[PDB]
Amino acid sequence: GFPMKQGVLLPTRIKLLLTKNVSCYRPRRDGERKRKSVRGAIVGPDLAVLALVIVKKGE
Amino acid sequence: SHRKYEAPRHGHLGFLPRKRAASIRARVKAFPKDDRSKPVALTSFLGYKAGMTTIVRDLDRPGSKFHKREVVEAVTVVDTPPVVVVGVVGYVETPRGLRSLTTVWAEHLSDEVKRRFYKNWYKSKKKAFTKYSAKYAQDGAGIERELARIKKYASVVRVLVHTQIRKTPLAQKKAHLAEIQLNGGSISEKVDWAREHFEKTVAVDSVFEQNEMIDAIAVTKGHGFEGVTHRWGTKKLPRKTHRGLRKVACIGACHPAHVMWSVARAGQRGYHSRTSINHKIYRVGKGDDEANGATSFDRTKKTITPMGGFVHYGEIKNDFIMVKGCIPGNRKRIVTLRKSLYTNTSRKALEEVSLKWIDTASKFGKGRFQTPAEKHAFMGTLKKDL
Amino acid sequence: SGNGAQGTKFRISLGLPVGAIMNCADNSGARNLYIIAVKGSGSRLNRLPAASLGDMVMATVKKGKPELRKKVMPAIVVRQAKSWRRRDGVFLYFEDNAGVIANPKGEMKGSAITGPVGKECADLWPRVASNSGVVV
Amino acid sequence: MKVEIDSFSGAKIYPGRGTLFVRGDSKIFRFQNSKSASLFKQRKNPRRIAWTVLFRKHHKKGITEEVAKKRSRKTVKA
RNA sequence: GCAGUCAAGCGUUCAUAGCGACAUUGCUUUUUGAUUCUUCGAUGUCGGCUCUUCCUAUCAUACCGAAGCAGAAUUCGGUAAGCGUUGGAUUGUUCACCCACUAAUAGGGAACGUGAGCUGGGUUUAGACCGUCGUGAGACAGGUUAGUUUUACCCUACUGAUGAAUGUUACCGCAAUAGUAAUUGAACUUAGUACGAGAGGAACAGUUCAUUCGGAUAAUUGGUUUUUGCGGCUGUCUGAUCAGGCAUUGCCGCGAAGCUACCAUCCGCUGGAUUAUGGCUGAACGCCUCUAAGUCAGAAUCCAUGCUAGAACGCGGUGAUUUC
RNA sequence: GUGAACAGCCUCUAGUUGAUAGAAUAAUGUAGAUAAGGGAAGUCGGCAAAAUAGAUCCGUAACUUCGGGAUAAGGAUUGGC
Ligand SMILES: [Mg+2]
Ligand SMILES: [Mg+2]
Ligand SMILES: [Mg+2]
Ligand SMILES: [Mg+2]
Ligand SMILES: [Mg+2]
Ligand SMILES: [Mg+2]
Ligand SMILES: [Mg+2]
Ligand SMILES: [Mg+2]
Ligand SMILES: [Mg+2]
Ligand SMILES: [Mg+2]
Ligand SMILES: [Mg+2]
Ligand SMILES: [Mg+2]
Ligand SMILES: [Mg+2]
Ligand SMILES: [Mg+2]
Ligand SMILES: [Mg+2]
Ligand SMILES: [Mg+2]
Ligand SMILES: [Mg+2]
Ligand SMILES: [Mg+2]
Ligand SMILES: [Mg+2]
Ligand SMILES: [Mg+2]
Ligand SMILES: [Mg+2]
Ligand SMILES: [Mg+2]
Ligand SMILES: [Mg+2]
Ligand SMILES: [Mg+2]
Ligand SMILES: [Mg+2]
Ligand SMILES: [Mg+2]
Ligand SMILES: [Mg+2]
Ligand SMILES: [Mg+2]
Ligand SMILES: [Mg+2]
Ligand SMILES: [Mg+2]
Ligand SMILES: [Mg+2]
Ligand SMILES: [Mg+2]
Ligand SMILES: [Mg+2]
Ligand SMILES: [Mg+2]
Ligand SMILES: [Mg+2]
Ligand SMILES: [Mg+2]
Ligand SMILES: [Mg+2]
Ligand SMILES: [Mg+2]
Ligand SMILES: [Mg+2]
Ligand SMILES: [Mg+2]
Ligand SMILES: [Mg+2]
Ligand SMILES: [Mg+2]
Ligand SMILES: [Mg+2]
Ligand SMILES: [Mg+2]
Ligand SMILES: [Mg+2]
Ligand SMILES: [Mg+2]
Ligand SMILES: [Mg+2]
Ligand SMILES: [Mg+2]
Ligand SMILES: [Mg+2]
Ligand SMILES: [Mg+2]
Ligand SMILES: [Mg+2]
Ligand SMILES: [Mg+2]
Ligand SMILES: [Mg+2]
Ligand SMILES: [Mg+2]
Ligand SMILES: [Mg+2]
Ligand SMILES: [Mg+2]
Ligand SMILES: [Mg+2]
Ligand SMILES: [Mg+2]
Ligand SMILES: [Mg+2]
Ligand SMILES: [Mg+2]
Ligand SMILES: [Mg+2]
Repeated sequence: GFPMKQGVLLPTRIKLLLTKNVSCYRPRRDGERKRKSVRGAIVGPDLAVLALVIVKKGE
Repeated sequence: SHRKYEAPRHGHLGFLPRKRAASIRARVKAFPKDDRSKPVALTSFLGYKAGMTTIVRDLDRPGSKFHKREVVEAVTVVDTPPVVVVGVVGYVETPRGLRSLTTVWAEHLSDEVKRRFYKNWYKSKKKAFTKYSAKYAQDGAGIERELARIKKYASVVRVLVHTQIRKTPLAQKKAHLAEIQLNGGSISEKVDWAREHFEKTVAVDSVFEQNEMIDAIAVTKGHGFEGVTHRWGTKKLPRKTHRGLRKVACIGACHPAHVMWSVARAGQRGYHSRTSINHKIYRVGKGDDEANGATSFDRTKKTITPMGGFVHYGEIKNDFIMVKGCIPGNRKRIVTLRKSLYTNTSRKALEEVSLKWIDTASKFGKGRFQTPAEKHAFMGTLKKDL
Repeated sequence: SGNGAQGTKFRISLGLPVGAIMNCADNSGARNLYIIAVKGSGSRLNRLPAASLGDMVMATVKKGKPELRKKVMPAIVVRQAKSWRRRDGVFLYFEDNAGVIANPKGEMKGSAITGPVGKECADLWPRVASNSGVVV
Repeated sequence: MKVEIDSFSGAKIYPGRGTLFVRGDSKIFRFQNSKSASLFKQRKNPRRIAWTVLFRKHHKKGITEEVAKKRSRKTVKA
């Protein structure tokens, strides 16, 4: 279930230190941070779900 | 006295003597059983070991910690361009053993096989098989009865085929001739299949199929004269010992007062024949097929031939066998592959394997790139180039 | 191996001959494990009984809790360093050679296991599965 | 059948190839070969080694057209 | 040292399930003794290392029969030597005795197997210390320490290697005879089933691995480096530069190709006839009986199947067969 | 010249280039070497081999006939410009 995070590269998972205003973390306290796991921004078959957005309508 | 600590002997007396073999072409000492009821076809094939490579495939061993998982296995690859039938032989039961009763050869004969019947080709007048080529002139007549003789008697029948060596990147020229048992119905039906194929051609896909258990037969690589230690797996004598340590200390006991047959000695290591059983075919590839190397999963267009070629061999342009694992004899050697002599219910055999990926990366180093495609795609462009 | 390990160990290159000494990976007081034999291993004059991942060996303690000293107990090899290979095609090696003292029933004596652990081993002993963190 | 890359050099590692190393901190390291692996054990640093991807990105070598303009924008309104 | 016979006893009862007195008859030649036939114009004894073969009075493994065999376990026996019989602490030791694994860690022969095969630790020359003895030189089957292990080119045996003569020469073949090889264990499942009051507690089929052994092979991984192949380094010498020389391969990292490793991967076949033993039919002996005639089933055995040679005085088929 | 140095290694002067050859590169050797993981399990016994090594600086035990032990041990640093 871990989410992707734009621009982390790496087809693997890693454990980043996150903050306010940043993907995959909503804080719990004024100036709190948590170090959490994240899946990369490079698609693999490890992925349960891709999330995609249309920009040109085909035929 | 008796030993002190019993421990098992070295070597295997079943492989004696350990002499150089009497020909590079190990001998099909035996042939599959015959059930004359299936269609008639060949029971072996002639080849040239090109080398080995690696394969990735899933596994189907319902039980094992690697069931339905990927594994990577080594595979050799023998160069196997369609053999050509040029003669036929019928044998007979005789209270002394089997006995060749006649051969019957085709009319025209490739200089490839004619080559074989010689030692100083270029000089000779190449008269081989010209008075024989006659006997067709007259209607047939003689050739007729000969075939006809075979049918009346002949308890078994073998084909005289020969490798089309010219299609093999070898430098050899002199092609390889050999007998091959025929295991299809009725001796009479057999010789017909024989006759009908003279001058003409037989291909591997008509002898062998994917996932089928085959046996290899070839003469082992050679290593010349050998110390007792390596030739027999003998313990090194300890360091302190005068006059050498790659020996045997007690070459024999007093009585019986002779060095015996059962005790190891220094001799010729290698260049033995071996019959090697139970190898499975992982691919029966066609030469009129670009992307042999490809797979249902891989898809990229590539022949099996690794970058910069097979080390020490050539480039594999024809049809081939690919066998799970390793094969007696070395690269560029004439190899026989043979239908097995019993049907195996091995589960480990019958497993219907399916390749996922075939290593195309050069074996002249630590290769990274399968295709020059893949290469140019990764490094970018260089000081030559566009 | 053997008794109390459910599962089956595919062969991996031995790398721990008798007399080798390996880091103790748990917290029993034991600091090192010195190997004196290897259950299962067999006979061939002058071969040394060697052990690999998830093997069980009789061992002693050279450095550690004076109560764990001067006697012999079973133990379980969990880290290698002698590059073995799995069926998946890869050759891999740990940084040390490491074990965790255990009872015959394959049970730990330790609270947990410091450091990473071979999966070949995890699958073998359920209680090493427990106390392990990072596996392979 | 994942293909991997080299923690040192950074070149693709087809299956079976190279060597894997499991460090103390439980960090992993794949090498395509003995070559990298040695340097790695030598404590050499990738960006000082000329033929390495890590090195190459840091020094901007022949990236040319990856910093070249693409075209992917549309019109919506609804 | 090993094995019998008689059967008083032991064995709750009960002679012989397992044992067995008093007597008695034997085998063995890894004990020791007795002898002194052979070796004194001589050539080391101990032990180990290594390597082969053989024996069976069989520890384990295959198939059996018996039990004071409910299961599990274990004992007694039969066919059996096909196969295996390990790793260490102290000791020069054999022996001994512990630690530990193991399926089991059986016992013996081969000039008390094996020194131009090794080692030389003990013993057993010369040096030396101590104890005991002796006036003394010296002595000790007492403790100590130090102390040169020579020759193969010959014959034969063994391993491998050529090879004249049976017209020449070439290709393809058969198979006499010889050798022959595989092994042992665990886990899952059977199944907490059979049996048992309970505690406990199996096995045949099936599957997944594993040990010891063997024969290959180098895709991969590792080792190796005179590829002196590429880069680096010291010292000096070529005026400097460029590029190189020397340092018994000067040194260092990488290093292809080969060679190579349970340090790497691959492969190791299935039929028949038997043994013991349990049986069928069945007389002898109107009954009974596996046996006398005849017959069934059966083992890590045996003969094949397979595999390795291929008789250079065993051989078949086939091609071409010379003119100055 | 390097360097503590009549050491090793290279060179000037002078002196040599003498020691049967040629082709190969099997086993077994002699002499020179490296080897994964383990680390005396080898062996009568660490036999052999390997590890150490210069210099500057920090640091230095028992015991002692106070002279020692002692480079004890244990450590850092070292080119070039
Ligand atoms: Mg014995
Ligand atoms: Mg005829
Ligand atoms: Mg060529
Ligand atoms: Mg081998
Ligand atoms: Mg030996
Ligand atoms: Mg000596
Ligand atoms: Mg290569
Ligand atoms: Mg030994
Ligand atoms: Mg202490
Ligand atoms: Mg965990
Ligand atoms: Mg390498
Ligand atoms: Mg640029
Ligand atoms: Mg009774
Ligand atoms: Mg009584
Ligand atoms: Mg006498
Ligand atoms: Mg009773
Ligand atoms: Mg009972
Ligand atoms: Mg019996
Ligand atoms: Mg020993
Ligand atoms: Mg000892
Ligand atoms: Mg004695
Ligand atoms: Mg005792
Ligand atoms: Mg005797
Ligand atoms: Mg003797
Ligand atoms: Mg002798
Ligand atoms: Mg001697
Ligand atoms: Mg002596
Ligand atoms: Mg003396
Ligand atoms: Mg004393
Ligand atoms: Mg002495
Ligand atoms: Mg001396
Ligand atoms: Mg000699
Ligand atoms: Mg001879
Ligand atoms: Mg002749
Ligand atoms: Mg259960
Ligand atoms: Mg009861
Ligand atoms: Mg290599
Ligand atoms: Mg250089
Ligand atoms: Mg310089
Ligand atoms: Mg000079
Ligand atoms: Mg000199
Ligand atoms: Mg080779
Ligand atoms: Mg293996
Ligand atoms: Mg083997
Ligand atoms: Mg067969
Ligand atoms: Mg076979
Ligand atoms: Mg038969
Ligand atoms: Mg009978
Ligand atoms: Mg009868
Ligand atoms: Mg009778
Ligand atoms: Mg004869
Ligand atoms: Mg002959
Ligand atoms: Mg004959
Ligand atoms: Mg003839
Ligand atoms: Mg001379
Ligand atoms: Mg030559
Ligand atoms: Mg010892
Ligand atoms: Mg020494
Ligand atoms: Mg070193
Ligand atoms: Mg120091
Ligand atoms: Mg400085």
